[PDB]
Amino acid sequence: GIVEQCCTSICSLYQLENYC
Amino acid sequence: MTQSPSSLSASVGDRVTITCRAVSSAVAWYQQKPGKAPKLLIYSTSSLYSGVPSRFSGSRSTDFTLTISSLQPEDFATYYCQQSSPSFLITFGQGTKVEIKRTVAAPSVFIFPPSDSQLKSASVVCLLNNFYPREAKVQWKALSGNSQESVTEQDSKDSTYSLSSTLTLSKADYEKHKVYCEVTHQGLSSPVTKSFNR
Amino acid sequence: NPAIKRIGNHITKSPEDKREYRGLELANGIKVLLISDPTTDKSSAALDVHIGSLSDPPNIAGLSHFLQHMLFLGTKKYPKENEYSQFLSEHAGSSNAFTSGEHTNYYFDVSHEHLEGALDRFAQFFLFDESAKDREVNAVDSEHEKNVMNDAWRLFQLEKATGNPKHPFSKFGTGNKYTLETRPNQEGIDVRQELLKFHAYYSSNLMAVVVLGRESLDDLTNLVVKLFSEVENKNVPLPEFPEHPFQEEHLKQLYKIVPIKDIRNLYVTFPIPDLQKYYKSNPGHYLGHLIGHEGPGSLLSELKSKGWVNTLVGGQKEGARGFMFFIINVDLTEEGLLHVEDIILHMFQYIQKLRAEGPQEWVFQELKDLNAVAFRFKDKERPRGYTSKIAGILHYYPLEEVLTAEYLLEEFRPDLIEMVLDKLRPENVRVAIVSKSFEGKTDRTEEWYGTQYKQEAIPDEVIKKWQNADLNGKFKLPTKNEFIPTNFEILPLEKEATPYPALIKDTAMSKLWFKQDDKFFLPKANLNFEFFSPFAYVDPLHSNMAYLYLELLKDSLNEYAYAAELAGLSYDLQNTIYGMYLSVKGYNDKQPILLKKIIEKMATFEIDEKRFEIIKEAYMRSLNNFRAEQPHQHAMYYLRLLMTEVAWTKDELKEALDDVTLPRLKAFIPQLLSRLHIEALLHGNITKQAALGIMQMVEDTLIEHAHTKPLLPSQLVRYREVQLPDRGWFVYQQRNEVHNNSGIEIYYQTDMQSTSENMFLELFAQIISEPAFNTLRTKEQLGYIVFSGPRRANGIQGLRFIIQSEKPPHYLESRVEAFLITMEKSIEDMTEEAFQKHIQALAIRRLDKPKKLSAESAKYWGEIISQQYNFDRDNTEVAYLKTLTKDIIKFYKEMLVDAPRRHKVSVHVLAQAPALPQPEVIQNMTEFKRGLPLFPLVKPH
Amino acid sequence: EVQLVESGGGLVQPGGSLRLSCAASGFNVSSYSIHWVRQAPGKGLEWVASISSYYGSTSYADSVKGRFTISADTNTAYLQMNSLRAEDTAVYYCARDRVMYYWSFSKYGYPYGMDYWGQGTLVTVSSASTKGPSVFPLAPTAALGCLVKDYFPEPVTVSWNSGALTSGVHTFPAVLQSSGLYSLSSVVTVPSSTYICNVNHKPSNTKVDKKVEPK
Ligand SMILES: [Zn+2]
Repeated sequence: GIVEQCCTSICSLYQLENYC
Repeated sequence: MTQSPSSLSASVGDRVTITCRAVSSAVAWYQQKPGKAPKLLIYSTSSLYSGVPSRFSGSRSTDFTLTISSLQPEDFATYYCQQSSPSFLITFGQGTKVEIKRTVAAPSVFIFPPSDSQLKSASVVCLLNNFYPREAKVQWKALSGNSQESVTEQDSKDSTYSLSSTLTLSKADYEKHKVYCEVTHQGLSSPVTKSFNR
Repeated sequence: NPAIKRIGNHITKSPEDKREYRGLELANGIKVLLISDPTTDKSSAALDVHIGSLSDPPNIAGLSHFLQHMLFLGTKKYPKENEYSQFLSEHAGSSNAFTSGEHTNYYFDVSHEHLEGALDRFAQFFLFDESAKDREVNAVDSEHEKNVMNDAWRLFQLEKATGNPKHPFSKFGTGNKYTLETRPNQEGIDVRQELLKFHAYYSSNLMAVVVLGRESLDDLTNLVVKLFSEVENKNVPLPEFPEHPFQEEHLKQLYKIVPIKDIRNLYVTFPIPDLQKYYKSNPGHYLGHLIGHEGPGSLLSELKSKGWVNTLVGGQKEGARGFMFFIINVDLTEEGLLHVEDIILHMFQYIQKLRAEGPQEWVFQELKDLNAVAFRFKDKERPRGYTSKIAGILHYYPLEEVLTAEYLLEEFRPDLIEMVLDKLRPENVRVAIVSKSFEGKTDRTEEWYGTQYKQEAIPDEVIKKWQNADLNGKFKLPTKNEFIPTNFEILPLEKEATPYPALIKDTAMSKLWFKQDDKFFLPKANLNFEFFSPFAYVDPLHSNMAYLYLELLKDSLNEYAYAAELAGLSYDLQNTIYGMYLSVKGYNDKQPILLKKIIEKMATFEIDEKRFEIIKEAYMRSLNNFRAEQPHQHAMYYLRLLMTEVAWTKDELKEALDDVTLPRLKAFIPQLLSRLHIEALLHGNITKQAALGIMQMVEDTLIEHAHTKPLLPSQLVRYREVQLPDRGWFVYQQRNEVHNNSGIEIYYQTDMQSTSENMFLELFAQIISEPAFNTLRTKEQLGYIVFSGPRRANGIQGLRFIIQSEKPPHYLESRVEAFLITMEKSIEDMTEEAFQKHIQALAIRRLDKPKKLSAESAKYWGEIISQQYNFDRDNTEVAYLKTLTKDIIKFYKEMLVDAPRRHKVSVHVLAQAPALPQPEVIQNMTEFKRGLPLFPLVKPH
Repeated sequence: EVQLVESGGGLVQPGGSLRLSCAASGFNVSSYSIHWVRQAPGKGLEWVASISSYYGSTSYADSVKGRFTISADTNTAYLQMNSLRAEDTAVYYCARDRVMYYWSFSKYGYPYGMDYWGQGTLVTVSSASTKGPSVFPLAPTAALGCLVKDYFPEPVTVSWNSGALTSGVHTFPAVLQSSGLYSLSSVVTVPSSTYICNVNHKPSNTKVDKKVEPK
């Protein structure tokens, strides 16, 4: 309904050790 | 577009309402002191400007109304309603002058002969210090068609008028007479007559 | 203080926020915000730069991204590469950073008693080894390679490349091995010198730091002053771009894009000036609120009623300091793909309706009050993300309004809204259609991502039809939201309140857990419900019919529930292998009403055949699109299928989906609701009698309209996990047909889930976490995605490594084993003080209290689904954790090369090391499960 | 602190030209709109012109289309008057909008306030001769004052004892004489227990002080 916080691909956290 | 009324008179602490009638469905309100620059009172028809006393209220009924419930003696000014319009247009009204109504006062009558350096090139000046209302009659003596009159605006604290009368005469015609101010006012049982001689 | 230029007066915060704030600006230009919280267990800090990747040199694309990658590998005062992450890992902390076109934000958290110890090095980051560069180039290249086959990335960089090529907006922000290493080596460029000369833009006048900790505002003040006053100021002007990247020759254009997944999407873009400076009104949030609306009379209601669109998004998208965009993106059915012109025509009819009606001060006021309530009762955020967000937004707003700028609207100005509506016109539009039907009809290829697309000029005839758009009677302004909460009364805490959830009802119909909120005291509530029914996962047919039933239910209730979802009262409804799952979260004021409506639609569901066909085709497209997922995700999925006793593959679901028919589903819904169990967890600002009233309401509605009957206890069948044999190694092998990268997941299984084994596995995983990251990614540079940690499922646990790399999985596996021996030697040579340091780090990790209500209710629900009901788990398991000694060696010799009880299973997804035995390749999962035993189930509490 | 200053008003022969300057301070004219509003002698307010520097928009009144030209330099405003008649004699003020980035091209009018104003510059259009003031004292619970009889044009500023007397000062409005000049007097009431009046004429540059003594 409205563009939300970082809905594009720009958010590039250096490492992904916080997901799952 | 139009404003109502042209002028208004009320007492201190009295409720005053000004009806400005005008596109745009809103209005602005400004208060211009005599001589000084206008001051913003109300930008949006609902809210008021920051630092403006709460006694000012903007309303809309088509026709918009400025409301002053408690009227202070320092609110003597001319109120103007501003209307914005497409094509970047701004319009004002003819304004509304608010006259403060206090108790009847007594004019402190004074008289002033012309200065010595003025006869070197004369003007006698009668003066009324504080009085109400403005309706007064000043005459000079045998009368009178070259008399000038000037009134000040209502004071912010006393709300009392002051009257200045100027009688300009050449030196030759000034030396032709010796006895020289008949004032008639509301708070005067008998008309005071201040005079001077040579 | 002489090192402080100015100090803010007071930080405008919420009355419910107990944290203290103090903003100030140093003499060097750094915008500092300090947050004191004497009750937090972990402190955090973040530093934000305002340069980003749009300021990259034209010959080196991705230089700021590579610099962000590079600042973590050591500084002058601390030259070791992984001493930072090793310090944070040894002190129960973490770190990360991102880089947007106008930002480069670094952030980290750590234990509250070492904030200065970490913050010193974090400050050394802003005060370049050749080998570290040559190694990290491969990490950036594996990052971009990970982002190649991603549709959002492809359309993002394609949108960047379809604009003015001379504009920095067209630059490639990620970078790769070619632009960083190959091309500069071919052109004689010294990348290291480029890093040193770029680190002319890292000036203190463009930096914003935020520090949150237990220390007082004065101690934080002296600390930030001491550690940041020495940052040299170079007075770098903030980059602006007044010229819009989309010029006339780029407007009124149609782009036909071929995706990777079988998706059908439509993208409408309007170039608009930068509205950031208009944050006090947010006309993009206003117009986004009206256009993207989903209630009655909205655009999406018409697009759904016509069977063309299912979901719609519309609003303002950030561009830069000089340009922004306003986008409307929708999903397309098979009929909507052919009627794109009519969909856009309806869009311009809604826009023309908004231009005819004009701005709405009552809509603006409704948004203002709603945002004021949602901001006042906002949940307590996590320190890392909070400090990162505030640090990111400090450059846009003053110190006093940094906390309330993006949330609170104060002034209503319709001139701006009318101006943007004047900018939303067919002469300033850009249209992009994404569908597989364009396969083989494209003539252009994108340079960085290889995206196939076609560019055409929109016919002036179509533009004229858009310009003559009349008023549609199906488009009306939304009505007054009847879900706006007005009762914020916090119910007093009952005298029988329990710190942990209590079982206040246990009948054959349902089992109700309840707890009154005693920590947050906010007018909110979380209501979780699980419906057990054997017909939900009996076969792929019934599972597909269940997912279709829930999806049809949510799709039917979306228009009605959009107002409640906009009023801070959201809900999630998903299917699970044990039955349905329904969760209603948000303000408890009007929660039971909407919940009653949802149950009413559960027991009075009328299936639309058009919605059924469209949604069914969409689910088919989803099961088809699983083949384009990432290799590590495929590895986790395959390992899930292998370890679970009963699991249907997406190929079985896809094959059984064609046999689903409307009479079968209409006969299946009452068959599902005929026999049910219910397990609920009500945790929020409600009382015991209120919880019992809601539960009894649900039961009475289900019985009344659905004739629901309780389940037999013998039918409460939980699933077991496959038990691997001693010294047994099994390898399952598949291929990824989309990504050119390989994935691998190694899983070692343990005995069961008890306190001792849990603390063994968690302690070992705590010791090998940072060494795993540094060895497998920092030094050897296997890939960008390297993860290692514990895995728990069905009451059984183990250790898992998940790696996505270009190299083959057998080589990755051998390096994993060699790393295991290396960690054996490291633990054997490790000191007792470092061992106890890992003990303390894990204790702080596990004793971390939840910050918001949904996290606590999520922990309770996690203890409910496992049916262990161990609410005091943290205290008991940490109390046992502080009593462990360097047991871990015997555990490694018993469970983890020649261990007598080694249980190893590997998942290989195709694109000195010790000798490994011959693995048993898995041909068929069913035979694999039949040949091996199953583990027992965890006993209830 | 935000404030505006007008400068450029004076006496011009009918058919001449003039350039009024509205120097702004405390803000950026690039991010605000400037309005020009004059007031006729004894009449109400009347809007003259408007300009939005951001959008480059200008707005004139129906009374003056090809005679006035508004402009702005980035940090001063300029109002050009290329041909002034005998009816354009008025007191010119310049003000600003309270809100930022007001949109000129609109279908609905949104009347926002003009928060900050300036003292304004008076322009008079006549073929009369500019003259210096002529001060004459007046000799008297007491009351005494000074008189300015021959001066042109408006206005004059009268302050008692270098602006130290702020009580009982009554300065009367100017009145036109039959000769073609202005005249006004200023009185003050003081107790029976030295007093000098200061008169300043700026169009003609003249500053005259004069003491008042009884008898
Ligand atoms: Zn990165």
